Amino acid sequence: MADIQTERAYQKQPTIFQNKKRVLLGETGKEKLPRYYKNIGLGFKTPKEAIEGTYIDKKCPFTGNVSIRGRILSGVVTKMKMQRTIVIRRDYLHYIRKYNRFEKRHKNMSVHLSPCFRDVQIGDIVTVGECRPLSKTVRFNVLKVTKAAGTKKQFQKF
Amino acid sequence: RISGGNDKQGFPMKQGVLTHGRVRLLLSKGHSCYRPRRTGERKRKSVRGCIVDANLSVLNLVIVKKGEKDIPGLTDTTVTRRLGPKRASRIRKLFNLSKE
Amino acid sequence: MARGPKKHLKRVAAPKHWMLDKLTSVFAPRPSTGPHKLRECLPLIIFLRNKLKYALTGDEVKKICMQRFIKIDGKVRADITYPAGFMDVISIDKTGENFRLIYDTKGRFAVHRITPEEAKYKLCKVRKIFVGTKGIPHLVTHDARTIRYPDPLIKMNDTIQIDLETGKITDFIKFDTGNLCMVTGGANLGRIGVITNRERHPGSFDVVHVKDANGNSFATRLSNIFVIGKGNKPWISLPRGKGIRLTIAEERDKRLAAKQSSG
Amino acid sequence: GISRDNWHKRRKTGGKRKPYHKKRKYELGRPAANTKIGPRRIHTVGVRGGNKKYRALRLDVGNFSWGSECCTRKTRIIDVVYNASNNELVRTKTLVKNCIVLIDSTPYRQWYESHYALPLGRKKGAKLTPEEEEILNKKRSKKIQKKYDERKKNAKISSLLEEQFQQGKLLACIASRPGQCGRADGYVLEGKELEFYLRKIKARKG
RNA sequence: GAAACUGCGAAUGGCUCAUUAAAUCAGUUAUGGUUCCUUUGGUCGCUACUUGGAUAACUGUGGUAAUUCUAGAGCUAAUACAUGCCGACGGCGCUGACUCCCUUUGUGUGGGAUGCGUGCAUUUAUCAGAUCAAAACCAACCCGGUCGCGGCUUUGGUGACUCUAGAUAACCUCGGGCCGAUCGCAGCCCUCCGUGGCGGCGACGACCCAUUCGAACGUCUGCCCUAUCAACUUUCGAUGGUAGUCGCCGUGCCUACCAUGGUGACCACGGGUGACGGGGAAUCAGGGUUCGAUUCCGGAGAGGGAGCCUGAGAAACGGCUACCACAUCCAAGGAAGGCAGCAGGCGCGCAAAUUACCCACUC
Repeated sequence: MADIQTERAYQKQPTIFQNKKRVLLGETGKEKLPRYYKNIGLGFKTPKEAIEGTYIDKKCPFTGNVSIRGRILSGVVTKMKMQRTIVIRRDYLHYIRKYNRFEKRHKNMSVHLSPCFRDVQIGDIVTVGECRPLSKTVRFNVLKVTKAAGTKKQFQKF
Repeated sequence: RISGGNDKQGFPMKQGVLTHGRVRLLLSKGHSCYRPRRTGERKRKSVRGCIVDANLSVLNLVIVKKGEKDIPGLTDTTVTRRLGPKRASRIRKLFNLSKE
Repeated sequence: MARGPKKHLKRVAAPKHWMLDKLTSVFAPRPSTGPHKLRECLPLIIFLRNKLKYALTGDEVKKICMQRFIKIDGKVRADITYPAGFMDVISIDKTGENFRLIYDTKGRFAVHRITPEEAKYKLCKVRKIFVGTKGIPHLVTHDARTIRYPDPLIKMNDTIQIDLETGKITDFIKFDTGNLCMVTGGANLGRIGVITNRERHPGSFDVVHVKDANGNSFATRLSNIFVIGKGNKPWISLPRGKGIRLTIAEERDKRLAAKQSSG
Repeated sequence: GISRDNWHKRRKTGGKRKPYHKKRKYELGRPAANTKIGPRRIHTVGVRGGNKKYRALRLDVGNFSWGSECCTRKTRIIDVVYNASNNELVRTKTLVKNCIVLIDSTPYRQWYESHYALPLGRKKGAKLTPEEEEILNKKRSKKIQKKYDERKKNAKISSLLEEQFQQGKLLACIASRPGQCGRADGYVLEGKELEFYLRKIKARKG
């Protein structure tokens, strides 16, 4: 919040510039930084916390340098010990045709999760879309979070 | 003037190899002692250094200034007809012709 | 290994609609690089040797072309494997005849003779719209033609008409409901009907629904629809059978009843 | 030789993989430019598709922008002072993208003083009056002083730059890739970027 | 019209199945993360009535036991190699000596001597991108009118761009971006007697868009036997973050600093395979079992490993350099080599054809 330059190099959004002319503000002041953000398409909506926020993240869909294309998928949040990335589980049934019967299977995906989502928990349901390769094992990025079709965080009044 | 020669075993001398021995060099298009059979070809082959010794099969020499005496046949014989020029400015430069 | 581009074509690998025999040979003509895709053209040698039968061998085709007799879109072509395709005109001024390439309702190029005043124009589908330096607008067609200064009402998926002596636009048809079209790919290849609905998806493929003269209904991806007339009437003459696609039982019954094929 | 392939290294599970084929030419890599400060030395390389690429070994001069004033000019490069990635790059004076450098202030000072009709880099009267006062004051019929309110009411520079101009050097940041473009080229440090790197420079050695 | 120089092709075709178990391969999708000879269509006006020197074929003289080995001497060309005008600057922005009019300045004007930059590509920085709901005061005015009221305007496109087009300040590659010192057929029209040109048909060439043929990298789901294989990976990069280098481009691809991650009983990790994958083949009431080196499609490799030149395209083997295993000739100094192409031979083994004819057909 109050400081974000925790790295050895200065952190800023590309395409935003601050004028060093007409700088007078009197006894008070206003934000020296305007905010860059965009529409993703496909009927998704941009979070309020991306527009009203102050974080820097180049891999963010709403406020960074990525294009959402190809497949849209969903899965269950299962681990989150990395920084700005999480692991999600996908479960399915496989048909074996000699018998007339099914077999249970799973796979894991590592995905990139930006700030603007900040109340996610293990067992939440998440929707993701493809990007260019973002790191060695990461190809997908979080577009929406939900806990519909399931029990509450704490008691039923949540 | 000393213009080159051949070793025993027939290997040629080449300029810039500063020894009396023979050596093996990786030759390429534009060097002497090699003629490429394909575009971009290079081959490694034997050549003799620049220094003159008793070992050579033959020395090549060219007369750079004549004496007063005549050497038989070599300096008596008058020049042949050669072949004439073919580029237009070359013809003008030979006969001192005007631009018109 | 594959260290660069290939330059041969095996005869069992060649496009099915050319109708090549099984036993004369191992190879087929590889179409020359050009305005139409390898799967979607007819090489000029297959038209002169196998369709029109003016030549018995590839050498008899070579010595027809080198005499400068053959024109495609009004230009003389000496290349025997040149990739001719849909809506092109071929003219043979020495025999006095003109052709246009159009699909038969079984999904293959028909021979279709035309009158010399209809051999003066062709129909083109729009592929792209863009702006170049100094703000000049550009157009691109399904057959690689580039046009400067198009009319600002001409949009994506529309059909334009061009005169072949000058290469400039004369008139156009908008893509909208109720206009006549022909199908140029998939299983419905070579059918004709009116556009009746367009269903759209953001990402992936749009789907068009089309209605027949006999009231049948069929659908395809938007990339396979070519518009050929404002409302009910086409801007080009059409081959025998007019795109109606009768079933194998109707085709049996007409073949018995009409006694055609020298019965 | 050197190569940039994905198949020489292990999968998500920690398991090995065996080689699928010999090294291909499209997997190639090449040694680094390691560009120094010094009089121009550039070399060129042929690249995939037959195109050309430019590699700078020595550079003495660059192009820099003072974005606050809309002024850019060709300028001498003096020294390197900070590098976020590795300290051996400043110890050996190597020039790379997002490196921090010192540049000659003169062409910006000459633009400002002739545009605003005011002094900038000056200490005392002995470096104002004896020559070049005729850049500042001349005959100007109906353009003499009050019509320069279009200039004078917006002339004041930031205190952090007025302290740099008196020493004859400005801090700047490299924006081009010198080992790929053949050019060293960028922008003048200002505002909170200038506060950030002045704190980092002082906290390292001072 | 021999030879020789220059251009293009030789990266396709043909042969084999050793390696290879989420690898290859199949169906499905993506480049809004790249490159692209040729074809086809756009585009092609910021000494000059024609420049420079120098080699091959050829002529002439040689060296070595020996090879598609080559040296010294005398001549001469270009669409090879290297220079470089003319024509059509008349741009439009910024400076502003002076000058004229209402109002000494400021502020509204119209002229204007004189300088500087001024095509498309290239590197970096900055600017603008127009549209929506409702009134009331004040400075100064567009405008209909005069000393307070009506009424408005400006590239294109996608589901989505830090897209395309536009404006400003500089850079620029040079020896190291473009804008023709080239070749062949028929001749012409004239302040016109062989002159000023303008022009008909081409041929070849080159920077940049778009095509065509592709190539490369990535998404989702799919595999034979094994526990006498239960835990594995990890600055010797393992999983992730920030900045950079390298590369045609995305990316631990690699480097510095930091974090402590990632996979497994829904079988990881390890071992085996007389394992190249698929279209397919034999047998078969219904359900199945077994096979697929082999003419079509994809991959890999030219005795075994490694490195690299040329080019649009190769880590090429009918290209080159070296080590390792074989092996041919010699005057013992040296030189030359790769049939898992077609015929043919030896060895192996139960086990497999002629050292024939032709470009007539298909390409």
